[PDB]
Amino acid sequence: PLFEKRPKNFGIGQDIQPKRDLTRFVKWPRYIRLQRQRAILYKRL
RNA sequence: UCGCUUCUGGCGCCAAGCGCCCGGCCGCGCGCCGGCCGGGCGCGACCCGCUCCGGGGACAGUGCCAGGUGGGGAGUUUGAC
Ligand SMILES: [Mg+2]
Ligand SMILES: [Mg+2]
Repeated sequence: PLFEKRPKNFGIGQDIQPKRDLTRFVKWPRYIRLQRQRAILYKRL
């Protein structure tokens, strides 16, 4: 009777975006960057 | 094309709405059910993946030598009768 949906729109310019996983874009520290690049060189070279 | 917002000196969030399931405390007892109370993949809010996004790039640039220029600067000299 009173219970209603009232949804959101995660467009552009419209309502604020939610919290999703941002693991790929973190500013990782030094000891982590270094080893990952170290492994990649064993595939490039 | 794209996560869809252009007539106006407005508002916009914190866990949203719900949507499917698991659980506890009281009446049912067939308990993973009815009153108070919670978790959950996260459904909504698609998956997978090896460099944060772009721009350059085996040249710039750094080290050591070789040659030219170089009163900006340094040292000095600028006869005797
Ligand atoms: Mg001089
Ligand atoms: Mg002198």
